[PDB]
Amino acid sequence: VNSFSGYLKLTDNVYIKNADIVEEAKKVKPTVVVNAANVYLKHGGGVAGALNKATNNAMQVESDDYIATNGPLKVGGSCVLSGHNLAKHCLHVVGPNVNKGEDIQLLKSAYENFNQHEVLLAPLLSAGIFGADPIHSLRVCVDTVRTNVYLAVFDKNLYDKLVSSFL
Ligand SMILES: O=C(O)Cc1noc2ccccc12
Repeated sequence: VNSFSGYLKLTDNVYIKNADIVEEAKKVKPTVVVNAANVYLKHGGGVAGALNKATNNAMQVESDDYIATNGPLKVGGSCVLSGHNLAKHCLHVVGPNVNKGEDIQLLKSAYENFNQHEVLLAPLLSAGIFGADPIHSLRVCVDTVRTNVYLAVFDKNLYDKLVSSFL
């Protein structure tokens, strides 16, 4: 038994809810929140801009130190940093950005990072401002992630569409 409430169960391990991921993290304080990061950890908008704003820019300060030491992530890769006031940890995961012409096949690699964590609160990777088809992102999530994932869909009509079209 964990602290997540109100989710629709899609599979043995994947759950979904229409939610603002910033408000859900603040309420639950999960072990792991996933950020929809870019390779530079520049948290300007979408999930990253919203998560970073909720940390009063502390996420960006920590991220800039990480990049100054390590250089950029890979598309499909991740790093674990502080969750600040939102979570114990933040798993910054880079899905491909369709708008940058990045290979959609890297979405599966991105979701494989979730398997290193028993339970996660997450967005649909490459959805929203990343430009991928969110229905595809949910299919890759279900077919890739084996650990327990609680998905936060920001858009209502998208949430209702994801549910109603789920195989
Ligand atoms: O609903 C999401 O979580 C991201 C998203 N994916 O696609 C959308 C379209 C409009 C607004 C938001 C979105």
